[PDB]
Amino acid sequence: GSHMEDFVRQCFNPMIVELAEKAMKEYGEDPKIETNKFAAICTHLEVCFMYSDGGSKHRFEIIEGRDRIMAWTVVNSICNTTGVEKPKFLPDLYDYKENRFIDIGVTRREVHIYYLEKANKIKSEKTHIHIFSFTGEEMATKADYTLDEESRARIKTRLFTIRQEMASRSLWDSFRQSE
Ligand SMILES: O=C(NCCOc1ccccc1)c1nc([C@@H]2CCCN2C(=O)CCc2ccccc2Cl)[nH]c(=O)c1O
Ligand SMILES: [Mn+2]
Ligand SMILES: [Mn+2]
Repeated sequence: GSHMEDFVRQCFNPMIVELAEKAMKEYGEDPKIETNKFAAICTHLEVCFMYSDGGSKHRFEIIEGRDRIMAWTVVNSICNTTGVEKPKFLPDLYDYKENRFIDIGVTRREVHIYYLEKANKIKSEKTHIHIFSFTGEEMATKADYTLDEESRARIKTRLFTIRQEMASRSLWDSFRQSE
């Protein structure tokens, strides 16, 4: 019964918490034990949702937060109708405006490092990458940040708020060192 599990539950909204614990279940991890990862997935989820709200009405298709079969199902439907490369790994969103998949990263480390690590792993030329940090830095593929500045700023604000809430509860160091 960790302080972190209770913090997560009153910091993120119940829909986010539900989706996160389900995602961990499907991959056989326990939110009760792997608490830092629990917080990370909720954070990643909330960022993806704020991101998808950033655009026009139906600009983004949300792939993160689905179960794996349905997520892949939507990917092939997008691919088989837009003639776009089928990625090796599940992206987080699809941008109908820019006709590309997006994987969103959230890191406690330096954004350059995390970006470099992600590009190698995804091993998809076409997948756009957009990294946010808890300190307010962002790095996006080809310097193309997709959204306007204000949508990205509220994401960065929320991320820094989470960091303060954690640190005020002494969970930040453990969370920072866990990545
Ligand atoms: O979609 C992603 N992974 C597919 C699902 O993998 C799970 C694996 C275990 C449980 C539940 C799910 C994804 N993974 C990652 C990173 C590096 C690769 C593995 N990883 C993580 O396990 C970190 C925690 C995480 C899990 C899921 C979603 C977001 C995060 Cl942060 N970073 C993304 O930005 C991203 O989108
Ligand atoms: Mn994802
Ligand atoms: Mn992601």
